[PDB]
Amino acid sequence: SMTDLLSAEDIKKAIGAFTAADSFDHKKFFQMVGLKKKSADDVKKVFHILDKDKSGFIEEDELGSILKGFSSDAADLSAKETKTLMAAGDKDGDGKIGVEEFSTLVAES
Ligand SMILES: [Ca+2]
Ligand SMILES: [Ca+2]
Repeated sequence: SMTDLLSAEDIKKAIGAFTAADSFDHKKFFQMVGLKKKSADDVKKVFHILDKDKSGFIEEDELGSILKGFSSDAADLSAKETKTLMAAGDKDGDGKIGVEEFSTLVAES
């Protein structure tokens, strides 16, 4: 239910903004998609959509498919881009992103 939280306009814009020349940058992404302006509560609702298996964490598979949370046709991040985002978000080093870490990722964006 991402379009309950973010607009199709912003989602298109956010995904359409990166060329191959651009490093996928979650900071730019979360800004352009509209997530930085959402309440903390809506950021957590975004988190739970991303947490596809509802394990309470965004694990590395789910993280590589992050963009699919916003637009299901979007491609996965590459291994490298996925691990870059995991390095940014995974502050306790357990190899997955919890609720706090996800909010932090958005806050740092
Ligand atoms: Ca999960
Ligand atoms: Ca973690």
